[PDB]
Amino acid sequence: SMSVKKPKRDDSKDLALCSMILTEMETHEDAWPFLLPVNLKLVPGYKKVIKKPMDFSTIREKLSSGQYPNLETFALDVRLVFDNCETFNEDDSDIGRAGHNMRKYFEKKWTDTFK
Repeated sequence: SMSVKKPKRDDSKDLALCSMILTEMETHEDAWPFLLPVNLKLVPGYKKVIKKPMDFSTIREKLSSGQYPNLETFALDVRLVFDNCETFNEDDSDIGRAGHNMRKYFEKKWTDTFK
Protein backbone atom coordinates (compact mmCIF):
# COMPACT_ATOMS: atom_id res chain seq x y z
CA SER A 1 0.00 0.00 0.00
CA MET A 2 1.19 3.66 0.25
CA SER A 3 4.86 3.75 1.42
CA VAL A 4 4.70 -0.10 2.00
CA LYS A 5 6.45 -2.20 -0.60
CA LYS A 6 7.63 -5.78 -0.99
CA PRO A 7 11.36 -6.08 -1.72
CA LYS A 8 12.28 -5.01 -5.35
CA ARG A 9 12.60 -8.05 -7.75
CA ASP A 10 15.35 -7.42 -10.31
CA ASP A 11 13.48 -7.02 -13.62
CA SER A 12 16.39 -5.40 -15.54
CA LYS A 13 17.16 -8.60 -17.55
CA ASP A 14 13.53 -9.53 -18.37
CA LEU A 15 13.62 -7.93 -21.86
CA ALA A 16 16.72 -9.86 -22.83
CA LEU A 17 15.52 -13.07 -21.36
CA CYS A 18 12.01 -12.83 -23.09
CA SER A 19 13.93 -12.24 -26.35
CA MET A 20 15.98 -15.38 -25.84
CA ILE A 21 12.89 -17.46 -25.09
CA LEU A 22 11.21 -16.07 -28.20
CA THR A 23 14.31 -16.97 -30.27
CA GLU A 24 14.08 -20.52 -29.01
CA MET A 25 10.35 -20.63 -29.94
CA GLU A 26 11.11 -19.15 -33.41
CA THR A 27 13.69 -21.83 -34.16
CA HIS A 28 11.74 -24.88 -32.92
CA GLU A 29 10.90 -27.19 -35.81
CA ASP A 30 7.16 -27.09 -34.91
CA ALA A 31 6.99 -23.24 -34.95
CA TRP A 32 5.92 -23.09 -38.68
CA PRO A 33 2.13 -22.62 -38.00
CA PHE A 34 2.95 -19.67 -35.68
CA LEU A 35 5.76 -17.71 -37.37
CA LEU A 36 3.55 -15.25 -39.31
CA PRO A 37 0.05 -13.83 -38.95
CA VAL A 38 -2.72 -16.13 -40.30
CA ASN A 39 -3.76 -14.73 -43.72
CA LEU A 40 -7.30 -13.51 -42.97
CA LYS A 41 -8.14 -13.20 -46.67
CA LEU A 42 -7.18 -16.84 -47.35
CA VAL A 43 -8.38 -18.77 -44.29
CA PRO A 44 -12.14 -18.92 -44.08
CA GLY A 45 -13.61 -18.52 -40.64
CA TYR A 46 -10.42 -17.14 -39.00
CA LYS A 47 -11.30 -13.48 -38.96
CA LYS A 48 -14.73 -13.93 -37.37
CA VAL A 49 -13.87 -16.67 -34.98
CA ILE A 50 -10.46 -15.57 -33.59
CA LYS A 51 -11.07 -12.29 -31.93
CA LYS A 52 -7.38 -11.54 -31.16
CA PRO A 53 -4.94 -13.10 -33.69
CA MET A 54 -1.35 -13.41 -32.41
CA ASP A 55 1.83 -14.88 -33.91
CA PHE A 56 5.56 -14.97 -33.14
CA SER A 57 6.51 -12.24 -35.67
CA THR A 58 3.94 -9.89 -34.08
CA ILE A 59 5.24 -10.69 -30.59
CA ARG A 60 8.80 -10.04 -31.84
CA GLU A 61 7.81 -6.60 -33.19
CA LYS A 62 5.91 -5.69 -29.99
CA LEU A 63 8.94 -6.83 -27.91
CA SER A 64 11.45 -4.92 -30.02
CA SER A 65 9.37 -1.66 -29.84
CA GLY A 66 8.61 -1.51 -26.09
CA GLN A 67 5.01 -2.51 -26.32
CA TYR A 68 5.22 -5.06 -23.45
CA PRO A 69 5.02 -3.21 -20.13
CA ASN A 70 6.19 -6.28 -18.19
CA LEU A 71 7.07 -10.01 -18.60
CA GLU A 72 3.44 -11.08 -17.80
CA THR A 73 1.99 -9.20 -20.78
CA PHE A 74 4.61 -10.99 -22.92
CA ALA A 75 3.52 -14.45 -21.61
CA LEU A 76 -0.14 -13.59 -22.22
CA ASP A 77 0.52 -13.01 -25.94
CA VAL A 78 2.60 -16.23 -26.26
CA ARG A 79 -0.25 -18.19 -24.57
CA LEU A 80 -2.77 -16.40 -26.89
CA VAL A 81 -0.99 -17.92 -29.85
CA PHE A 82 -1.66 -21.45 -28.41
CA ASP A 83 -5.16 -20.72 -27.21
CA ASN A 84 -6.03 -19.50 -30.68
CA CYS A 85 -4.51 -22.61 -32.20
CA GLU A 86 -6.64 -24.85 -29.93
CA THR A 87 -9.77 -22.87 -30.77
CA PHE A 88 -9.33 -23.41 -34.51
CA ASN A 89 -7.57 -26.77 -34.94
CA GLU A 90 -8.44 -30.33 -33.99
CA ASP A 91 -6.02 -31.91 -31.37
CA ASP A 92 -5.48 -34.71 -33.92
CA SER A 93 -3.98 -32.54 -36.73
CA ASP A 94 -0.43 -31.54 -37.46
CA ILE A 95 -1.13 -27.91 -36.42
CA GLY A 96 -3.14 -29.03 -33.39
CA ARG A 97 -0.20 -31.17 -32.18
CA ALA A 98 2.30 -28.42 -33.02
CA GLY A 99 0.43 -26.06 -30.72
CA HIS A 100 0.41 -28.47 -27.80
CA ASN A 101 4.10 -29.14 -28.26
CA MET A 102 5.07 -25.44 -28.46
CA ARG A 103 2.97 -24.58 -25.43
CA LYS A 104 4.78 -27.28 -23.41
CA TYR A 105 8.17 -26.08 -24.66
CA PHE A 106 7.28 -22.49 -23.72
CA GLU A 107 5.96 -23.24 -20.25
CA LYS A 108 9.11 -25.11 -19.31
CA LYS A 109 11.43 -22.33 -20.48
CA TRP A 110 9.21 -19.81 -18.68
CA THR A 111 9.31 -21.69 -15.33
CA ASP A 112 13.06 -22.41 -15.60
CA THR A 113 13.93 -18.82 -16.50
CA PHE A 114 11.67 -16.91 -14.08
CA LYS A 115 10.17 -19.27 -11.31
